[PDB]
Amino acid sequence: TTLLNPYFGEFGGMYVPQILMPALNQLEEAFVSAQKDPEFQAQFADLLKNYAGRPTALTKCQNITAGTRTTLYLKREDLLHGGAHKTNQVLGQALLAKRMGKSEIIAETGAGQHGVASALASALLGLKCRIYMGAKDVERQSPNVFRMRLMGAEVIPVHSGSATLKDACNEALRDWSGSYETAHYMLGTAAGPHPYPTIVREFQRMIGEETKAQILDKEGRLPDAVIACVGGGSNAIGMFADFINDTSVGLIGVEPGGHGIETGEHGAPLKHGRVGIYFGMKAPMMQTADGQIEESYSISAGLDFPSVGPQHAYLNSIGRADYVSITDDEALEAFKTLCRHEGIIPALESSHALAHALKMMREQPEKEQLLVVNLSGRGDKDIFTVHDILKARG
Amino acid sequence: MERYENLFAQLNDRREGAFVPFVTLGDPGIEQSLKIIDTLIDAGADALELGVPFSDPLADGPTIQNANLRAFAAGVTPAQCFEMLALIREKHPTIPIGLLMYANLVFNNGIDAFYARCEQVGVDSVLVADVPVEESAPFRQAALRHNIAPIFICPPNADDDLLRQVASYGRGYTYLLSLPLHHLIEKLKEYHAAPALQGFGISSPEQVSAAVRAGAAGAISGSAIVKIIEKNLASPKQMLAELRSFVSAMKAASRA
Ligand SMILES: [Cl-]
Ligand SMILES: [Cs+]
Repeated sequence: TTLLNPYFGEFGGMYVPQILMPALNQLEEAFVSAQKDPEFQAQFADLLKNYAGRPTALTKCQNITAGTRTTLYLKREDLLHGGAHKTNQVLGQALLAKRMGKSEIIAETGAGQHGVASALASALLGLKCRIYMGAKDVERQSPNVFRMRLMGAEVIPVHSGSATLKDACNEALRDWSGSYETAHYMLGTAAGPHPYPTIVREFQRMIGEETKAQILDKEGRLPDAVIACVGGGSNAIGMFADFINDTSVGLIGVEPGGHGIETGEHGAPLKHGRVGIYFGMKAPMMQTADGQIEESYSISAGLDFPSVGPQHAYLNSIGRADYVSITDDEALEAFKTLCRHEGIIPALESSHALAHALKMMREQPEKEQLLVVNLSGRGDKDIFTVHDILKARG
Repeated sequence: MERYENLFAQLNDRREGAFVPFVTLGDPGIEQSLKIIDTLIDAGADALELGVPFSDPLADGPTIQNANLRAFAAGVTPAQCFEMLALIREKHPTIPIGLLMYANLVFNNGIDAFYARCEQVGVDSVLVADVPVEESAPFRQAALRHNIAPIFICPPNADDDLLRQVASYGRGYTYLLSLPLHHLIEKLKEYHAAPALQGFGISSPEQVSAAVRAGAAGAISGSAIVKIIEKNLASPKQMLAELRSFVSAMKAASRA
């Protein structure tokens, strides 16, 4: 059947139309052999080092923790080429596509960051790239659409359904069912049918590997907790993976709380959704009582995925990792604080992680604790959104 | 009840193939849908394949995506579909009725509970579009426990191990998507699979005749019927007359 386990406990699987199963089996086999292939590993490491900018810095915050016993470090995936952690895994997947003899790339995108990342990896490696985007998201992210077009990607708007990310996830699958002979489906997060939750984790796991070596170098000990926001789960599982067996290290994922869990307008499926089956996996998701799939809501477009990676649902169930939520307002405050005190503009996505670290520090200011936040991207893309909200308030 | 065995037994003594229209339940309204289905049967459909509107039908093309949107606009819910299924079955005791489902609607209130409810309203078979045979065990076990036939799609890219799983696991009929066609039918009857219905791009009477002559027990028109509904949304009476003319023409073609 498969070479690797498609399930994490009870979550995961390969819930796709029969016609896509050979494509997933081909992909899993190519991934397993790429992972045992020193030549592939060296090409991948070469691209990450000399093209994307790895290793990224681990910055000790100077000012933000003043008057507490917290020491806060930031893993600076905002300094990665493209400005977000997504770049790591699209380079790996593009090298995989070439290894399989594929020449075309399919990708879905909502906020546009995965579409930009897939377009730049495709231009670098000589792959023709077509990108599906919900027409609601096309209208609202015309900067990112221009970027993709500058990089030679074909952008295709989706009006099906609610014309957002989830409906882009569907039309990419339809395309790939016909075109997988020559096309690779470059999924954007650590979710979907096996083997994608495993692949995206392994192509993001250097975040945690570097963090561990960097924190041991600087502080001589492992952190008390590493904290990362969770839209689909790729940046969080990439930070977590190398600490999973270090059972003294807290693992904290932060889901978007939106206007508040109690309002119903949030994007926290792991803690406040319900297990269902969609997008090729059994996982917690945003759904109605009838079993229809809703959208997440968050101020940060990048946490818009209405489900969550199945390895996260597994880690939660066994108690290895804890998951919390942070509202729009808490994230906005963290955005402003990092700007004013450290001179770093964080992505509104990453600001949810930082906001929870600030909560831990402020609620117990005499607790000694060593925290690492995964700063998954930079916030230049969010300054217009933040500006308008702050004008509308005063 | 074994409606499929009875259907095929009579069809074979009359050397006919089966003609099976697909239609989305509640498209474009609940009452108009109920009249569309009564027209399809009366014009000669041998069985029915019915979709329950789902938010994210990732295995469907645009014609069915729009059919779901029309039904959602009409307020159709899974519960209202089951109410409709009980009515249809009350009017038409012998026609086989198959459901095309997505896994989340089957999983939502419990897999076993879903198949119990199908048995209650008299549904004969269930195809779950996004459950491959490799993941099917809890679905087909629940189906068999409630006397429901689990339907599996045999795709064009099928290898031999898939044919053996499809032949052992399926009941009622095999859903054929378009390796030479004639060879697929022969391997399937070699492995004693449920009778194969060809279901890829069946649009004209000539395609129905080709499928039967090629060894398939019949044909499913998977979207040509929904196109007729889409074409004629403004004129309900022209909609039913076009549906009547098309279905009787397609069903005449199955008489080889
Ligand atoms: Cl560097
Ligand atoms: Cs989420």
